[PDB]
Amino acid sequence: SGIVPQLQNIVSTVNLGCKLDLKTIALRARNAEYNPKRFAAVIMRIREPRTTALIFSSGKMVCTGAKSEEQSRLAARKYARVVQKLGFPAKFLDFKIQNMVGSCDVKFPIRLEGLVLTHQQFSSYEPELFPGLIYRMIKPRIVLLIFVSGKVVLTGAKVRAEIYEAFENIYPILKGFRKT
Amino acid sequence: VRAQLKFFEQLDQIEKQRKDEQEREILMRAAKLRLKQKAKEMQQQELAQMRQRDANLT
Amino acid sequence: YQLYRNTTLGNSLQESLDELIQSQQITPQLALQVLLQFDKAINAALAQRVRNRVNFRGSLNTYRFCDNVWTFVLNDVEFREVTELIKVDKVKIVACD
Repeated sequence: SGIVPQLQNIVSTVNLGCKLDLKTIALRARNAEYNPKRFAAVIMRIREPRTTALIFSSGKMVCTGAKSEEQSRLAARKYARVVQKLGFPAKFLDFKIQNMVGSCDVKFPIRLEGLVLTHQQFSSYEPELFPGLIYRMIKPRIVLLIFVSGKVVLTGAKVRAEIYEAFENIYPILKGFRKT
Repeated sequence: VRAQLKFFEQLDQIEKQRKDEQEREILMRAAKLRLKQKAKEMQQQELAQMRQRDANLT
Repeated sequence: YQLYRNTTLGNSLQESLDELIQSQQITPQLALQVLLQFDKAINAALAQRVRNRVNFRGSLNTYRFCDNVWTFVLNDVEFREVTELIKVDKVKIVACD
């Protein structure tokens, strides 16, 4: 098909290789949130690429909000540079993308109830709880949100190829369950 | 005389510190009707944590 | 809260107390008692007397949240109080819970 899934979220992790004083980072660095009684991390945001990091005292850090791998690595490098400029000997060890979320549109309505009745070993659909169908694809291991409007959401990938393969797998089933 | 009264006030301050330490020792023996006492101790601990957060803020 | 000690009223009071300390006319403990009574009085006066509303709009430059305290820095801001606009190039906001 001519529909390409566009990336919307990438969640990655990295190890700075040193113990971190979160109070000093919270008081000295800009755009930071720290509330240890509720959540034990520094919550930092930067604008280019517009991303949000979770920084722990041990030195491992989570970066979310990026829409590409290079933006996620650049963002994590910038957060590591922010931590480095505050006096801490941060490193950049074992960077890895942990989660990928994309979305697309098939441009037709979909019979969700027929989809959950015919794919009971892969899907679940309860309209009153959540109006969308959840499809747990095994090859590749991707969880998809299929809606009645035709918008399709893909999550859980480690690489872009899993998102593309999952949408190419699920597209003919959705063509078979169009509303006409 | 007022120097002796101030030494008497220092002795009374030692006795009041001993009375506050005895109250804190009774509170620690309570830490060492049961549910209400435990809830009151938890509320006091939360108030102390809030005071520490305010002091660190200033 | 000692929060309103860094205002025009509060810093003017602190400067007057520091002057009276420098000329040895009062003790610093006495100035601390005056600051505590000022804290109580300004908390009561802000709580009971003023009942007006302000709005504002602008662009956020930086934010910080620590020790249950928010600290913002805004740029190109317009504070709207009813009978008129207030324009400011940069403003710093300190907020306790």
